[PDB]
Parts: sequence; structure tokens; C-alpha cells
Amino acid sequence: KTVTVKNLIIGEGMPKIIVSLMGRDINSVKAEALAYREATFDILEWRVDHFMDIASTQSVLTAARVIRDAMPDIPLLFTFRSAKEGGEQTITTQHYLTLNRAAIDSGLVDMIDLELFTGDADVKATVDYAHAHNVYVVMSNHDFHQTPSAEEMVLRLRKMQALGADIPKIAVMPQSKHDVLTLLTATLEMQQHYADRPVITMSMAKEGVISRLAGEVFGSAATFGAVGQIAVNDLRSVLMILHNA
Amino acid sequence: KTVTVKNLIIGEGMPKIIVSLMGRDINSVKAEALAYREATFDILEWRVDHFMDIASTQSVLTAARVIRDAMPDIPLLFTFRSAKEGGEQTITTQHYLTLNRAAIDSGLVDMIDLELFTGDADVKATVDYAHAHNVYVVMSNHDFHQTPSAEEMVLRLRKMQALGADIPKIAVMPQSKHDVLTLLTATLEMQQHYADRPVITMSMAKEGVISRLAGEVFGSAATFGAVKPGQIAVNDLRSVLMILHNA
Ligand SMILES: [Cl-]
Ligand SMILES: [Cl-]
Ligand code: NA
Ligand code: NA
Ligand code: NA
Ligand code: NA
Ligand code: NA
Ligand code: NA
Repeated sequence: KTVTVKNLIIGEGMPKIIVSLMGRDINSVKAEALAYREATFDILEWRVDHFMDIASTQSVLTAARVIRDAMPDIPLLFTFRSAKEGGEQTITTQHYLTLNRAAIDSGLVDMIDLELFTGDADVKATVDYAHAHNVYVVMSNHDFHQTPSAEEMVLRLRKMQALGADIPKIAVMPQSKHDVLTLLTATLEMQQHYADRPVITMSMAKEGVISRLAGEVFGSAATFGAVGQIAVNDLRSVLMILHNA
Repeated sequence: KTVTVKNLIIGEGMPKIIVSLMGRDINSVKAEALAYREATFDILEWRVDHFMDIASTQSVLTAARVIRDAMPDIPLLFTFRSAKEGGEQTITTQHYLTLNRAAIDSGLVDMIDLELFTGDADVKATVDYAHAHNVYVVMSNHDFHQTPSAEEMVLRLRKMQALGADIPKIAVMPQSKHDVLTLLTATLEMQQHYADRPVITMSMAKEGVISRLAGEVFGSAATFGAVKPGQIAVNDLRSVLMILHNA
């Protein structure tokens, strides 16, 4: 039930810490990667939707290459978060496909984030393309407005598994403390009944912070930190304390 | 609605850290009291049921006095945990009530722990006596075998409020991770619908540890740490509580 990338075992032990690059251009991305040398985390995510020149596949690959070469030994996750799912800018489905395929077949990334709701033909084709090139798929879904029912969330995570996700991922926005418990309930129901691979879940915002800390208990394999948001050192501290309790 | 004891506001801000002192005899209680001075926590609980001279009221009050003299400014909670609810030794109900009344009227302690199911008439009488002597009551219930339904837990916490508890407290044993969520659910239901005073809740054991850390989110006003299952090192507990508070 694990996914191993560059000696990192996702899906056992303590949840793994993901930090994200958000620079606009090559120099900005270089400066972030340099600053991140002083940090301790497990997975580097490039948030491509924060990059300015996403129109050129060449520009995107050149930046991916800079990042790959800046941190050659870190698991590298390529993520274009669509505006549709809370990201920073819009993209056509075809161009989203082009960028993901190019990242996959370039050898520059270990994992890609693929949004479940992209469309079935495109999701299946891109999953197959990733796997054929030895790239893992974090298949993702986000609701930045509200929290669906536990039943609906569990079905989405199960659907991601059925479609070949290596790591299903869901992130939802609480509108109450109750909604945080609903997210934890859905996570646990995956953990103990349907999951046969690692899953990542989160309740967003201040209210949902506990979901970023309690992954080892309820069944989320990774968590996002910052070099609602939580500093990576504080995150590490809590994860270790929980792991050794 | 809060409870303020020696400038500590229970029911606001970060959950308050309680540590338990457990010396078997007067010399050990003395030594522990002195050693605990350097640990950082909010409330000192004396676990009287671990004391092996409970036969003598004088011995018990002298031990309380030694703790008070070592820590004059700490909120001090006197707790005889009954054998029925998981404590170290069986004593008669009258003996239990006498020890609590003597603690109350001594002026040595700020709070007592009184078990909800001691009996309604005896609980009411003891609550009234505590209040007559400016002592707060942590009214408690335990299930060391299982986690009752969220509705049963809420029922008990509400009964504690009805009986005049200053701080209702429930501690239950998870048999699964699901049971930990049940305890958090009951805690939140109290917070948002029924509580009109601070409430302490916990899921015990290793599986329940997250409940000792997430009190600020779901509405538990205090949590137990260890100076030296589930009670983690007090410094680690404080670190996590601070990180959650400031996130
Ligand atoms: Cl294209
Ligand atoms: Cl995310
Ligand atoms: Na992507
Ligand atoms: Na879009
Ligand atoms: Na190819
Ligand atoms: Na007592
Ligand atoms: Na007893
Ligand atoms: Na009196």
C-alpha cells in the first residue's frame, strides 16, 4: 500500500511534508529553490499555475529542468492547479494535457497532479501516459467553497482508485467545525475499508488545521507546509510527537 | 462562561495543562512537589488514590499542605480517583466523601474532583459544601472499557451541569480510531449546543492521543501531560498546543 519515490516511502510511518514553489519566472523559481535549501521537507511541488509563461511548453519545461537540477534528489511533483479547482489562472483542457504529457515524457518529474474532474477520456489517457513513463499520479479534487458529505468524498476517492490514481487526494473547505470532523470521518472510512494505496486528505483554512496534523491517526499520507498554513518545522515537530506518543 | 483559579482562566484560549502528582508516601509527595516546581503546566492535580496513607485524614491533609507550600500560586486540584472509575484502591463512599470535605474546608486546595456517579444526593451535598468554601468542582466520569455513544456522553456531561459542576469532565477508552472521532463529536456537540461552562474531555490510550492535542478546536478546556497512556511529555504537549493555537 505504498508509493516509493527517491527513497521516500509514501503511505507508511509519519505523513510526508510537501512544500510548494510558486515563482513567476526562472529567476524567481531559482531563488525559491535556493531558499528552500535551508528547509527540511519530503516532497517538492511545483505549482505551475503560479508561473507566468505557461503558454509555452518550452518555457514550462525549461523551468521544470531548472527545478529538477536545483534539487536532483528530492521527489518532485508537477502540479497545475486549474482555476476551476482553486488555482491561480485558467488553462484549456488541451493545454493542461500538453503540459502534463511533456512533463511526464521529459523525465523531469517523479509525480504529476491530475485533477479527477478534468474529464474521463483525458484522465484515463494521462494516467496511462504517466504510468508508461514511470511517473506516479496524485489524482486530485478540491472544493474551496464547502465540504461535501462523507459519502460523496469517499466515493470520489474510490473513483480515483478505480481510475488508476497512485495517490488519491481530496482537499475541502470547512464552513464549520463539524465539517472538519466530516473530512476526518471520510478519511478514516477510506483508511479502514476501501483504500489499497496511500491517500491524501485535508480540510482547509484555520478550522481545518488539525487535519494537516492528524494524518497518521486518521489515514492521510501527506500534508502541505510552508517554508490554515503551517510552518514546516512546526509541522515536523507535531508529526514526530504524534508518531512517538 | 469560564472558571478563574489563581488568575488562570479555564475555558478561554489554549487548553490548560494538568499534571498529576502521585507519591506513595509523605516523603515521596514532598520530593515530587519540590521537583514539579520547575516543570511548566497550568494546574497541579494530586492523585490522592496513589497515596498509601489515606487511612489518616491528618496524613492526607499534611500531604496537601506540603504540595501547597511548595507551589503557593498554582491552581491545586484534589483528586481521589475511585477504584470503580479506574483508581488505585477501594475505599468506602463515606471515606471518599470525608476526604473531599476535609480537603474543601482546609483551604489548601482550589478544586476537587467529584465523580458524577457517586450518588445524586451525595454529589449535590458535596458540590454545595465545596461552593460554601470557595472550592470549584471538576465533576468527572470515566469509562475505561469502551467509548459510549456521543449521545450518552453528552447526557452525562449535561447531568454534571445540572448537578452544579464548575467543570464537567469525561474520559473514555477508544477501541478503535472511530471511537476517537465519537469523543471529538460529543465534545463539539457540547461546545456548540449545551455547554454553558468549561468542559474537559479525552479519549484515553495511544489511539486517543489526538484528543489531548485538539481541545482548542473542538472544545476541551484542559488536557493532561506527564512530568516524567496518551499522556505525553508535558513540554511536547505544550509545544503542540502552542502550534495549534497560533496556526
Ligand atoms: Cl497545447
Ligand atoms: Cl492542496
Ligand atoms: Na498538473
Ligand atoms: Na481553469
Ligand atoms: Na514518449
Ligand atoms: Na476526590
Ligand atoms: Na474507591
Ligand atoms: Na466547615
